[PDB]
Amino acid sequence: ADNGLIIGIDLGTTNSCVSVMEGGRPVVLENPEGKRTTPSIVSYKNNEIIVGDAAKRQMVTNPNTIVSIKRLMGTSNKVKVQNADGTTKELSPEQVSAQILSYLKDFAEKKIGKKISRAVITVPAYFNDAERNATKTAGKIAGLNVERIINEPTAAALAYGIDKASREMKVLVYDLGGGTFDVSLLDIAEGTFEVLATAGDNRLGGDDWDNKIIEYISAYIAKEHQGLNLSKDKMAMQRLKEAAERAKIELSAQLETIISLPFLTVTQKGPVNVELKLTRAKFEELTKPLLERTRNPISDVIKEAKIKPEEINEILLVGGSTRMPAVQKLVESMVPGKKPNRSINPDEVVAIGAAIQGGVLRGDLEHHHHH
Ligand SMILES: Nc1ncnc2c1ncn2[C@@H]1O[C@H](COP(=O)(O)OP(=O)(O)O)[C@@H](O)[C@H]1O
Ligand SMILES: [Mg+2]
Repeated sequence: ADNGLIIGIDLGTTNSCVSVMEGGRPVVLENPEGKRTTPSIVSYKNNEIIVGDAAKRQMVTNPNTIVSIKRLMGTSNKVKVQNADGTTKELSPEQVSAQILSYLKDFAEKKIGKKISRAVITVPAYFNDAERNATKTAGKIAGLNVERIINEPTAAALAYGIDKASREMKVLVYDLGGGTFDVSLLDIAEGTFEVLATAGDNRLGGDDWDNKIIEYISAYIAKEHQGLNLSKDKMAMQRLKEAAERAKIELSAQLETIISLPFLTVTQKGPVNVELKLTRAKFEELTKPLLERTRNPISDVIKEAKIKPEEINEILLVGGSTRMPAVQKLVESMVPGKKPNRSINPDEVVAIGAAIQGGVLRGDLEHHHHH
């Protein structure tokens, strides 16, 4: 009743993910579109509210589609959407976040076959009391008793079982998501976590790598066409965003990718088309400034914690963007001798950790199997 399942939720800037403990193993639950992560995006059409993939498909084209709401959590800023009758609805960050949490809860209940009323939700380590409390409030609005707020790098460490280490460990977490870059140095001793230092940039993420591909496509276009004003064509812009992210993702697995955009826009001489082969080497050249900006935050946490690099016992790669080969190579170069951990899907690892934390809070060793 009050002692039922405690689901784990990663409420991310770009994507969200829900996991639950099942027979002593964390399981990641698929949304109704069959996907293990859900875009953190919400569309409003009066009281019809759409969350996730369907909303992402209109993020450029629909003025009542809300993105990056996490950035406002803990402030008294509002976002505005327009009702059918022309009046304006003001929404708090808590209210919009709550729609994402409600979507996850609803599909999780149908998968599990039970009502759910308890959760652990993750936040960035730098969140203050107001930012944490905003996240608790979003949970409450969605019908979830938020049993604990835990830090994202700590959740990742729980997923890997590092709290069960026999010796004291220093752990470097390099977390490159869609919008933000977080480096954390954790001390794990006696099954408890201490954040020794944090660094990074909350305006650097995978979106920036996409945007460099968009900038490149715009250059290719400019070799044949001037005076397009491409930004005013919202369909063109939505297609460019989708094509860039797709191309980037393919280049994590392959050495080349083809960007194909027939009838992208029109000029007085007919259609503008794109057919462009992008190699991994060219992609890496274009995005080198972005990659290099991730380097100094690693040495920042080493400096602040007053450790030598050899004192780092384990490295965790978190965030979808760490699937990029050049990102993995950079991290290896900064902690010589150590093989980074990426065996747990880096887009799911935070939610998995939250689900483990939920199991522990609920109790019952048959249920969490924490040894
Ligand atoms: N295979 C891949 N290669 C490169 N980038 C990827 C890959 N898979 C996901 N990404 C990127 O990861 C970013 C999202 O990170 P994620 O950790 O899932 O969310 P959040 O930023 O909300 O924590 C996006 O920029 C996405 O394109
Ligand atoms: Mg994240």
